[PDB]
Amino acid sequence: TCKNWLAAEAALEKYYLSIFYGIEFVVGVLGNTIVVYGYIFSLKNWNSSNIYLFNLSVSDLAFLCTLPMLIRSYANGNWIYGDVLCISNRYVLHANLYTSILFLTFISIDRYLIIKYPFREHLLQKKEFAILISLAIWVLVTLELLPILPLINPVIGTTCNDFASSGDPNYNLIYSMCLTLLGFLIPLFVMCFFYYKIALFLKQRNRQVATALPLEKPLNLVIMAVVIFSVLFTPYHVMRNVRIASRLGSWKQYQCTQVVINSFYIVTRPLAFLNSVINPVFYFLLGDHFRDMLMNQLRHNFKSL
Amino acid sequence: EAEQLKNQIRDARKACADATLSQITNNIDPVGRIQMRTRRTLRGHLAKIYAMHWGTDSRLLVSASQDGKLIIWDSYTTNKVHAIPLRSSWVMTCAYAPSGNYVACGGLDNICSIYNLKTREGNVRVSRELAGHTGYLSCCRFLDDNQIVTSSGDTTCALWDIETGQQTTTFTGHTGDVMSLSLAPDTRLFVSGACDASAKLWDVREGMCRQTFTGHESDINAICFFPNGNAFATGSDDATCRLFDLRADQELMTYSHDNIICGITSVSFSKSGRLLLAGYDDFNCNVWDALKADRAGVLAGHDNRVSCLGVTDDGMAVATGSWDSFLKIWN
Amino acid sequence: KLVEQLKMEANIDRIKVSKAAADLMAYCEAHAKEDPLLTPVPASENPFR
Amino acid sequence: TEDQRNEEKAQREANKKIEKQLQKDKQVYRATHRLLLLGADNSGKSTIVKQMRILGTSGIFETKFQVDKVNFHMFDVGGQRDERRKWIQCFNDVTAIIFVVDSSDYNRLQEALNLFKSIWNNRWLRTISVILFLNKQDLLAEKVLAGKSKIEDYFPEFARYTTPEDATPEPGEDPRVTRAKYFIRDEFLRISTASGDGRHYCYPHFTCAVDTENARRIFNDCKDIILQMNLREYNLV
Repeated sequence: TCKNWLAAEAALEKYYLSIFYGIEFVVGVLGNTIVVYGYIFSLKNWNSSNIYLFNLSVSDLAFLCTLPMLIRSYANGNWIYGDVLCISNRYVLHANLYTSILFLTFISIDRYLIIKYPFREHLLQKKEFAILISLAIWVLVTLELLPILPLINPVIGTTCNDFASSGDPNYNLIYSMCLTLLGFLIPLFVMCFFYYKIALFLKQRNRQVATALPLEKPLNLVIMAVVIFSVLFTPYHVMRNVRIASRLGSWKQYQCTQVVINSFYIVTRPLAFLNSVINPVFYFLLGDHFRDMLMNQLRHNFKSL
Repeated sequence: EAEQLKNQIRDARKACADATLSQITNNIDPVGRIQMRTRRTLRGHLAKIYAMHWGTDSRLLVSASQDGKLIIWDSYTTNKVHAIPLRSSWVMTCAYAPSGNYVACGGLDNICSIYNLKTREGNVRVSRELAGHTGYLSCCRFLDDNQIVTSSGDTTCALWDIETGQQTTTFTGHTGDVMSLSLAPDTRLFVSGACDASAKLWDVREGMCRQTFTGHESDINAICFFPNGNAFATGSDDATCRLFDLRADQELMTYSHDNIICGITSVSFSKSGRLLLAGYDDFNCNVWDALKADRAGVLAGHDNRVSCLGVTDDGMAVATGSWDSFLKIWN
Repeated sequence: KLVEQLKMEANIDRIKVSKAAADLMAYCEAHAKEDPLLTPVPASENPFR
Repeated sequence: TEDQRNEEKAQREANKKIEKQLQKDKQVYRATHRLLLLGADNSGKSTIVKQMRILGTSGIFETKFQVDKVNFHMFDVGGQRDERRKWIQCFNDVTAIIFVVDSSDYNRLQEALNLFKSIWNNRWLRTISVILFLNKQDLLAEKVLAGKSKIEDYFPEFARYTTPEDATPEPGEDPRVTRAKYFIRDEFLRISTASGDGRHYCYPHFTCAVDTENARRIFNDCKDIILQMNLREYNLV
């Protein structure tokens, strides 16, 4: 069965990643393009929340744009775009992933502020503060991912493999855990706490104001917003560290168990990459107003052309 | 008593009617599709625009918006020459004096504020504050620097006198609110359209109605005057435009389409009078062949309903202000 | 009342509808070239271009 | 090379100054919340208007009252004629319509429920919430408590009506009054609930002749009315 698991992992990496990355790349580019089109050529009344949403869409688009090299390399089984391009593409992929996570966190923090300060008077809802925080997010993630470069830096053709299987297992983990803490856990904890506050605020508002306004839909969306984020990232992050730990020399060994670990991590990556495709739908197109704006601006383009 | 007079008037109109304008307009070729383009976009109003007017020089234009702002644009350069802040934010009309020195504006205040532009102080101030209407003031039109006709929502119009500052004559007879009016080219008479589905012609000098036209089925939101002054056109909430003639005493033409079920908001004529440009609640304006009633183009491009429309006195351009507050100029 | 106004309204020198329509035709075709919107003027002397 | 250029530069300078002034005024316009105060003359609309005046000359009587660092601009339109279908279009962008209705005079009430019905289903107000003030409750309470309040005749359904469970009456009011005052409130709410696809809501409030909380009630409702607007804009809906 050990060879069976080896064949399973090989076929998985060969086909499943390529196909899934193709789907996520075709849905996501389209959706994020609709979002950026509606944000640039429409909706002139920009504000903090619009800044965060546009930044999330741009980060997701840059995340998708970095897939094609991975798709073709996993399909053919041999990366052939040199060493520099691999490092750049993988680093920017990981950086855009974590910037997307942080922008989801800050979208939650601005959905809580607007619910608690509807008049936009807390001074954190100012557009200038939103721009400053967005730049801080970008630069902070760029700094966070710098220690990845020694890990992905291949040694000689191109020996450029994934983030989990490259570099010193003991350094590829000390960091993969730190990047999970500062990258996914902390943003997840703050996002959960602030969406918990929103749920309580909506419940209190429903109980206080009883003028036939259950507001069940908003409560579900904030519950679903964190549920999909946690369920699509937790399997990847939690499994990733296990894969890197599976390369630790402290216990190591157990070749068959390592194959199982690699395959179970290999399946979890495209799951985390799904957020970059769902976010355009969940945050922009699933709701009204923006969709109406896109339709109206989509009718204007047809008349013009 | 009145039914006999109404029957006599109807019979006289029928006797004077032999062939419809549509019937005899078959011998003239159509204007054809008109690809009018936006030459300027005069954005700068904070809220929805509710009225605008062109200067006699055809370069300046004053536009009023519900944010309490009355902006005078230089249409050629797009620069704003003045931004008068109104005392009442709910302005429903504006007017540019034929000499270009004064600018009037009405609204829900029931008061017509006359501002002086060419002022020695260099800053525009309320030259006069004409009061006396018991309802919202829905249209203003200057006859000269010393006269102004204001039609209000109390079912009356009034010819004022800025120098002395009170009513000079009052035009009564309308049953509903008098939405809009238009002065004849000679400024010797003017037609006012009201919400009782009737447009009445008044002699400014005599101060009495001369003849009424009741071809509409709903309120008359807009009304203009054919360039020669012998006919006028009206737009109503029933999405129909109606061209009446003063001498024929009756409607000459009806412009409408099966695909429009939304009322008019503003009508105007081109320099020759061959085209009738009408603004609609459907977020777009339509150009009609005044003689054939054919949609010779559509000036779409407003994100909200068109609330005011006006052709330059020289006929070069067509300004159109809509509730989206951008006031596009077409040509 | 309305009777007095209608009495003087009726005393109007009405004319045939056909004559009025023909007069509108005459005016429209007597100023056809003097209409920058009916016949688009060239951009050379157009003030907006 | 100077005749037309100095004038152009002056025009551009004036344009930029006016644009700066308009940008400065835009913040104030967006911050201020516009209100519309409708209600019959027999209602206490004027008294409420003055009560916030403490904290327009002809036609429309504006009212600047400010609470919690946000300023509200109410517009009592009592100076217009009886009919309103035309100038109501002006207030298509008003944040909330304040509707003061005299809960005391029943004979003049079935018309206030019908001025409300037209307002609620109006073409240009099908996106504006209505803050409903059931004014003059003290008069109603003393009128029902004193008898001769045959509200059943005007509304036969009142006989087959019982106080809703979710009511929150004060401890020391006649239970009959509680059923009488909540009966009127429900009639307006039925009109509001019978139409509107959740795009505008009604906020029924009970007020006496003198109450400093009316400004607070409007602030709370305007806070909740724009909260719904913010949720829709943020795609939470």
